[PDB]
Amino acid sequence: GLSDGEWQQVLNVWGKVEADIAGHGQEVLIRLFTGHPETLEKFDKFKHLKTEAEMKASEDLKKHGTVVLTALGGILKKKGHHEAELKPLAQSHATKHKIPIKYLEFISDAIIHVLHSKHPGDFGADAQGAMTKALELFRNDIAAKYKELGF
Ligand SMILES: O=N[O-]
Repeated sequence: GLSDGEWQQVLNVWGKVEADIAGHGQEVLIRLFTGHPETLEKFDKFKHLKTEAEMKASEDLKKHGTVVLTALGGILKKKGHHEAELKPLAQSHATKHKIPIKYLEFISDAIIHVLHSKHPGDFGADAQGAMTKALELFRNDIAAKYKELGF
């Protein structure tokens, strides 16, 4: 889906995330939950987080942030050749977690937002184009498996 140039940008940007995977993960999930509270309802382990202060204080939210972004980082490093890596996540998110694809669009928007917020002026126009394309590629492939499943 992406040029070599663009994957190079993606993985350069991802270097920022890897310097603090838990901090980026936490902010991504906070941005997701605060912006779209219905998403929090999908996590019976975060459902108790009534306030953003409680979210910020939750070490388990940070932990999940690390899981989510580690899984994404793994995927991104495959530069689109990610069928094996994406399959179980499509299946778990459609069949077990019941996550509509729209919420994957929300978390993609949250990643772009967090990158800007944590790295203002350091996440260039090209970098945003490339990262956006990578996230859409990820979403588009998840969506194909959701359609296979009828979800
Ligand atoms: O936070 N997505 O598992």
